[PDB]
Amino acid sequence: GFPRQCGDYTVLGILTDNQDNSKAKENAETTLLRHPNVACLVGLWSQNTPMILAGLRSSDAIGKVAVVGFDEHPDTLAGIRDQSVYGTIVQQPYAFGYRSVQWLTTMAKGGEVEVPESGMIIIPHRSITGANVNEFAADIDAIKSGKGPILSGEQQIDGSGVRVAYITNSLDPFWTLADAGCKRAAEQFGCEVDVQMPSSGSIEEQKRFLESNVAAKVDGIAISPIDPENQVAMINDACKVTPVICQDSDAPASRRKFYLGTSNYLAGRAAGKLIQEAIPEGGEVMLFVGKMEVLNAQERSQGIMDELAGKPIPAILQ
Ligand SMILES: [Ca+2]
Repeated sequence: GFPRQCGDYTVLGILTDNQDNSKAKENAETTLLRHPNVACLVGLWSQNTPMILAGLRSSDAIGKVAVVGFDEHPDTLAGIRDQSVYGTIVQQPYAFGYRSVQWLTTMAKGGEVEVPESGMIIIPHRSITGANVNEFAADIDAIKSGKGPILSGEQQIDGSGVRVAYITNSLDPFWTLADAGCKRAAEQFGCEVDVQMPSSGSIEEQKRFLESNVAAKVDGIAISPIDPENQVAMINDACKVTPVICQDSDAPASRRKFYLGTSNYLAGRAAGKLIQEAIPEGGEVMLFVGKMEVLNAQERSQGIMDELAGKPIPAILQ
């Protein structure tokens, strides 16, 4: 129940808008009006921070309340640059593609990939603030012009003769950065990567990619399954002949070797840290999201509150 005391912070509630932009803006406006002491507004989904800023502008309150968000909507980055948004937490699709190619090429060459018993490798979020937002935009520019960073540093891997496949779940812009990551790793390691995108986002399209990769005898496959419960068989058939890993979305019931993805819970803890840096003295916090029935909204808000409360992480590391 709300309000909830989290250390020196009071989470007043989680306001839902069902992705209606004008309702998201209204929620921000009524929050400012009914809670004159509110200190930070937090947008849990990509659109919420732009509508928080819209509500602050209508209330003449830009800069009077701190703002923290998720993702890199252009209005969110503009707000970071003009200091009305303290920072935002973004995913790293480029590292999804790059590391998938890196780890599949390493296994194809006999090397080992350290994977925990959970079978999950967490690709780190990125925290963007006013202090590093120009470094972020420069990184994105470099990536788009085909000169993205070599995440593997000095580590040499001879991937010539290795052929791997990288299967997305759609033609979303998220996959354009991952595609650049695949091609940068392939150039770095000398391997060949087939980036395969299901144009209409159906499992039947992914099934034909999987069967083509088996017929081509690829050395490894990374896939973001569209409907994991109903793709266990087709993934297992590929696993019989070649290593399959999951990326971005997981099929934990299948024979896939491991999963790499984002931890929305740890992304929430990172946003909790941005809140703490935006208002070190504490105060009232309001969260905003489309709906709370979605898993990533539950994980992001729970991570925020656990971080503000200083909740100790029951963790395994070895
Ligand atoms: Ca600036």
